[PDB]
Amino acid sequence: ATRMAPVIMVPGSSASQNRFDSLITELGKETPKKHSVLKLTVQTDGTIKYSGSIAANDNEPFIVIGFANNRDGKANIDKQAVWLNTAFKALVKTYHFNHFYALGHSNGGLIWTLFLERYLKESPKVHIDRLMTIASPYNMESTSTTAKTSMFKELYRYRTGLPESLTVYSIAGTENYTSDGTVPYNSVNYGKYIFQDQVKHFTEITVTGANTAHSDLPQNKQIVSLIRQYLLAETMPDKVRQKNAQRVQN
Ligand code: NA
Ligand code: NA
Repeated sequence: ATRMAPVIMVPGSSASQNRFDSLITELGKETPKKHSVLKLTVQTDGTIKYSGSIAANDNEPFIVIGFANNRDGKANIDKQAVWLNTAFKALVKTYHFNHFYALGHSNGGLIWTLFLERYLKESPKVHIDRLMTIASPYNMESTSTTAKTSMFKELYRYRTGLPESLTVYSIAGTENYTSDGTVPYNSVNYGKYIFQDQVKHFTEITVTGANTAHSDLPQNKQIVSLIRQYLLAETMPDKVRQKNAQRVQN
């Protein structure tokens, strides 16, 4: 197992961009370690623009991968999963890491999922250890508990491609309306049909307000606290750990 293990982060559509950027800034400030930040933007023809960089001795760089076409809907998500694989392959051709962690915000969680089910096997020496998704709409904009969107049909159909040794955290709020931008709780909850019994551990966590596009301070602090505790596996103060533990729903 290599010394570098990057945390690769994939955001959602532009409505949820402010929250994403706020999360990264705050995650950098709250983590005692300096994590270097490299940003890739995949263009609509598949070429890549780069911003920032990885320090040569940083064991845990943050790599943001987003897309010029970051719009909603299955047609776009199917392309973003190909673009993610394009960027991922460019990264494994530059840097030697054989383990990584993934953060997917909003549609980013669906993009990551589809990539993991279908495309990660193309870099067979590189393994994912942990995935956290934040308010990812596994059943798109549906408020149904029984109807399956085309999006969810594709994620469920390929769920057996997921890596069996993966640990997955899915953060959801309790908001069950669509007014923009927000995803319904009933759609985020379809995550468990994809993950349970396909991966080593699946953990649902509630953060109130996490389903809304427009963030606020108190919700971002909780989210950064969880990313640190569960995605980064950082040792946390005892009362913080215990309180985050009580946010787990299963
Ligand atoms: Na830091
Ligand atoms: Na394409």
